[PDB]
Amino acid sequence: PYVPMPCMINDTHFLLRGPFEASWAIKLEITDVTTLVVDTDNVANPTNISKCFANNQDERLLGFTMEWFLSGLEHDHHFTPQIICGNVSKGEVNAQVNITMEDHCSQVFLKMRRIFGVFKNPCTSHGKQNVLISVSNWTNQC
Ligand SMILES: *[C@@H]1O[C@H](CO)[C@@H](O[C@@H]2O[C@H](CO)[C@@H](O)[C@H](O)[C@H]2NC(C)=O)[C@H](O)[C@H]1NC(C)=O
Ligand SMILES: *[C@@H]1O[C@H](CO)[C@@H](O[C@@H]2O[C@H](CO)[C@@H](O)[C@H](O)[C@H]2NC(C)=O)[C@H](O)[C@H]1NC(C)=O
Ligand SMILES: [Sm+3]
Ligand SMILES: [Sm+3]
Ligand SMILES: [Sm+3]
Repeated sequence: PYVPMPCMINDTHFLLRGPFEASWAIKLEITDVTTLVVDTDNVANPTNISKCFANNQDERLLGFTMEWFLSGLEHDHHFTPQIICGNVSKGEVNAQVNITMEDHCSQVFLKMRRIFGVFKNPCTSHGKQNVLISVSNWTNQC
């Protein structure tokens, strides 16, 4: 009752409400579109992941909600999908994670299945596919 609240809009779209009935939620979209590109300072990793969400001081529990979400997968050095931080100042998502690799994808699905419940396995999809991560308002969608 005081922990992050998972919400599954549909197979592609997921929300994770912040603790204590937070007005915000970490949004996750599974998509085959890439909106971000590698730069010197924009690339992060699951241990670096907390760094991508530096925009807002108002909602400080965002970084915790992420370490909670990674489920200790930053400690699995075989879990190494490409993560690219986004420049929110220029209207782009906080991070895109390339989950095209099959073992990363099955390892991401297994974590999201226990969290969000059963939904369609995106690893059956072919070719490029990403998880896009950004912040949104919570509107009691679930
Ligand atoms: C899951 O729900 C989202 C919205 O909650 C749908 O997003 C729409 O996606 C279509 C493209 O397929 C766009 O044309 C719409 O503008 C989007 N609407 C919104 C509100 O984002 C998404 O389509 C749904 N998933 C599926 C498979 O239909
Ligand atoms: C977290 O990411 C930063 C950049 O986003 C990494 O910084 C550089 O990473 C490259 C290769 O990843 C190294 O060759 C540089 O020496 C790093 N520079 C600095 C100042 O760190 C950073 O290493 C990552 N954190 C890690 C790997 O613990
Ligand atoms: Sm803010
Ligand atoms: Sm907060
Ligand atoms: Sm090893």
